Amino acid sequence: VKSQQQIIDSFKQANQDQLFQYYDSLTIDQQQEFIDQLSTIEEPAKLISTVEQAIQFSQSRNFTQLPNEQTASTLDLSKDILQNWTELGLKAIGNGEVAVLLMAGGQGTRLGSSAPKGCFNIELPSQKSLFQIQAEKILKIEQLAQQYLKSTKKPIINWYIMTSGPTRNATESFFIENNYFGLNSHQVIFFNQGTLPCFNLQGNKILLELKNSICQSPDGNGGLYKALKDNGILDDLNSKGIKHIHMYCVDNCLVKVADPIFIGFAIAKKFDLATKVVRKRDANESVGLIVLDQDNQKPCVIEYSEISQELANKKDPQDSSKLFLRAANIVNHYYSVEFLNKMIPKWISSQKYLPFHIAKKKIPSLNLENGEFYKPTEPNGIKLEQFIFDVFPSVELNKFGCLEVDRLDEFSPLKNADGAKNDTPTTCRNHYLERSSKWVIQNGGVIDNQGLVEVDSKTSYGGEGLEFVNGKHFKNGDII
Ligand SMILES: [Mg+2]
Repeated sequence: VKSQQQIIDSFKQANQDQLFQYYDSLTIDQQQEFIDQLSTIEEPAKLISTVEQAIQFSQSRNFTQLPNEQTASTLDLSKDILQNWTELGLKAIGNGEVAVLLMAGGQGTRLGSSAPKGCFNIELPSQKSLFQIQAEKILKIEQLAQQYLKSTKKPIINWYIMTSGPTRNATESFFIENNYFGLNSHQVIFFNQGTLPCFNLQGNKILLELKNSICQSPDGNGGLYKALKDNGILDDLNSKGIKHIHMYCVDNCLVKVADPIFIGFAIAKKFDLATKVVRKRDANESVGLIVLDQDNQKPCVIEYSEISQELANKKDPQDSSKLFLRAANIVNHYYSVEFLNKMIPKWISSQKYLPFHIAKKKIPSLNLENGEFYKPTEPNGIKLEQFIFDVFPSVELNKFGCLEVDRLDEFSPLKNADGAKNDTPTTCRNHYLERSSKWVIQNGGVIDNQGLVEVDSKTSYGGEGLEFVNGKHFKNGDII
């Protein structure tokens, strides 16, 4: 711990004299709170140099399809192979070797909600929040594993939920008020994501939010790795004997939590890291793509921008009807705990694996002239973010896997408030109900009046066990 003077001197030496412009006019308590905040910034001099340089760089690659040996598709695999992977996955779950890391983010502000995003109700007939839907998915897969192994008690899948600092209390309160949706209170473990200072447009100065406080912001989903180390989560995976991790984002209302087929794929192929993708059908779709970087022969994720319209439109040589680069990233990963133990210390210590991504933003803060707070109408600074997928190139190519899945069954994200064309509570609700209805019709059920039904996870995790609906008629809104 450093004293008031040592803290002040370290920021002044790092050319941040503007942070103390009003320091002497503050009360002693205001000063002490400010020093405490500044003390939380790890190696500030190093941070500032990295940012300014990163901003300069932000103002000719060779990409191709991943090698066939590293890919697979649930749309192509035989039912027997899918069942074998499911069994490998249920076996791991049944032996307590599987845990889930959830990136829950912050408030559902963009959706028009002040509550944590996981609390959002897309208005299914059941009115269940995203958190409850995912909690029931976990309970059901624990049940399917128990049945497969014929165990006396159901196995436990620990669910580690990373919240932003501001939503930690409301998130934990929501779970407690609902008695953990039926899960054991000990298997839901909360931990907060870290933050980084916000900077001016050039990236050479940290911004003051108030006369005695700097602007800070969540450090991107790539901040997960450092949060796992610092909050003792990696320690806990080891103490609990966990071997396999399924990681995803709370906003996917269709997510197959702890999917045994995905875990089994990784076990069968002995992968250190794997990812799920869905087919990109329109060369115009705005989504990240998983590709092979031919220059370093490593797997990686590229944004729509980094590809030429030509390559984006290029068709596959072995099937002109499909796009050449069609592996759309749905932020759904597998990691082996052995790989995490080995790589986390490396990843969090260098820009090589987790480079800062820069975002120009309108940041409410002190006006650089008068020193009074204000809400800008044009970008006046930048926010930093690390991306979860930037660690992909560090994996050995033959230890990386990419599983293509069916979008209609596995991915429908909640991103925009109702009114937009895509990714709204309405599209999520309709995709969820259409998936449920499809499952029912596939099993011989019939839905009257052009309606839709909802399938409860306690009845079916992903379409199995619905043989009993054969010949039965359902009404719009029925829950099965
Ligand atoms: Mg393949």
